[PDB]
Amino acid sequence: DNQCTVQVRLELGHRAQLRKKPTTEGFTHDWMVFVRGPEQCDIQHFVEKVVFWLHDSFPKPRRVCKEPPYKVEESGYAGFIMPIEVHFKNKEEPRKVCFTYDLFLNLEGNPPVNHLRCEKLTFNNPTTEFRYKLLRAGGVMVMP
Ligand SMILES: C[C@H]1CCCN1Cc1nc2ccc(NC(=O)c3ccc4c(cnn4C4CC4)c3)cc2[nH]1
Repeated sequence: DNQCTVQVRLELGHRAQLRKKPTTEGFTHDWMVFVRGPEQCDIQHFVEKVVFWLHDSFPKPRRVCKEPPYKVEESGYAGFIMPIEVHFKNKEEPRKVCFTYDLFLNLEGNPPVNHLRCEKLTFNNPTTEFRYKLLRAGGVMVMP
């Protein structure tokens, strides 16, 4: 009778391409990973920050974006599994969500990578304050 759910959508994705020639350091690939909303949505209303956990080999592997764009642009030798934490402007649980992102590169001779992973987040009975943020972001209220 006082229940609701608010669904919001996140898009995680990455692009990778084999450099025409490797960098001095022998980096073979450029890549970019991101978190975004669908078009006409503003996820910054409910996202405090996004944390991208790069392979321990990278300088400052804990890459924090506190405002859009939520992305990391890098060059590298190899794909890896990237924890991505999306922190919410929520005073209560859940305070964040963690994704395990498959940052895979294109093997020599394959076209560039351009992947998207769509994530629907369902908040059950958010606080008044957090519900407001989710809706401002373009979130959809479902009643029972
Ligand atoms: C454009 C600039 C901005 C700041 C730094 N950046 C250049 C840059 N510095 C870098 C420093 C390190 C790396 N490391 C990798 O690309 C990498 C290394 C080892 C990996 C994997 C996957 N698995 N494994 C282990 C062996 C099994 C990936 C890439 C770097 N790119």
